[PDB]
Amino acid sequence: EGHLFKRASNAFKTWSRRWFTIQSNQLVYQKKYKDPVTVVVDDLRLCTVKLCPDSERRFCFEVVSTSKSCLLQADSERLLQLWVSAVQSSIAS
Amino acid sequence: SMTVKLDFEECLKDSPRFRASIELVEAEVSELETRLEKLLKLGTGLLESGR
Amino acid sequence: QYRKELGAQLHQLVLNSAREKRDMEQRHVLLKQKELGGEEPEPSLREGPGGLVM
Repeated sequence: EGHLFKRASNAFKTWSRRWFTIQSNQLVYQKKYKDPVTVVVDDLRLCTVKLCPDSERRFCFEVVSTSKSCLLQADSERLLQLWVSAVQSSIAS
Repeated sequence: SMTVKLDFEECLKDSPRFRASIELVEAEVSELETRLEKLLKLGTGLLESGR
Repeated sequence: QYRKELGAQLHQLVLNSAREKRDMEQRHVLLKQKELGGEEPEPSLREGPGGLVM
């Protein structure tokens, strides 16, 4: 569970920081403290994980699943590899 | 012109980024059809010229 | 060589678009299911009180 940056659903697609949880082969995001969560990808066993070497954006990954995709961006090269490996173990569940 | 892959956040809050993207995708659709339909009469004309 | 390399790429693109649009149809589905909301959306202030953009 931890902080990540993502892109908004506004017409400019502006970047924004939210707190994300990986649990029970699912990825959810928290929308306020002490309030119900929203699902980001329905399942992780049906995801692939993009390490994005040709992107302009720095420390970013992309998680692409059958019903839903999400671009995300972390604060360090450590955190990229640790969020990419957590999804990658999750994809093997 | 507008940004690619227009996602649902902007759509449902009636943003000006949405408001301008919808302005510009319709104007792109009028240019596109006209150029396709020109490319269509010109590819018609090409076969007629070949034949 | 270009006819092949454009072609191999277009068939990965179509399978990639199929999947991206599958993923987009299911998320499209989801918003309408239970979380779309009926209240007016809120004007978003930025650039503090001295630019105060709203």
